[PDB]
Amino acid sequence: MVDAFLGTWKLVDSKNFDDYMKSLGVGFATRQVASMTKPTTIIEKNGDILTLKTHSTFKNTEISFKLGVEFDETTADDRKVKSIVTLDGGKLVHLQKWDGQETTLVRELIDGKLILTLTHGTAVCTRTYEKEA
Ligand SMILES: CCCCCCCC/C=C\CCCCCCCC(=O)O
Repeated sequence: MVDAFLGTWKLVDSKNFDDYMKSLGVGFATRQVASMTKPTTIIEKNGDILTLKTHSTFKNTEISFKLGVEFDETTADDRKVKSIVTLDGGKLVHLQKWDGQETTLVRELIDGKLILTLTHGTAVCTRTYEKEA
């Protein structure tokens, strides 16, 4: 189930993240810095409680959740959202809802890489992470 996602991952490719940030209303100065930032994502579990840390030189976040159980979240860009993370088609699917808006953060493993697809509005961003050697 979730075990192949666990570990420490580093960003190695980003496509359309600016589109995604712009769609969310992120200001230009934050987008500028974010476009040059390479986060480390750490995914850990304790039982069915997962913890997902995103660390960087700019912003840091951490969430803990039970798979399939809604949780409150405050995102890196300061949105207060209602979230749920599940496993779907082998993908770790994180849905955020706020003010009637939806975004998904979908993680999948392809050839050992973790591919994070971020969708909001029409914007679709694909970011690739590799396991810390
Ligand atoms: C915590 C570091 C996140 C990446 C740099 C800061 C981005 C700030 C602006 C928009 C946040 C959008 C929602 C979170 C995107 C996470 C991307 C990722 O995990 O690679």
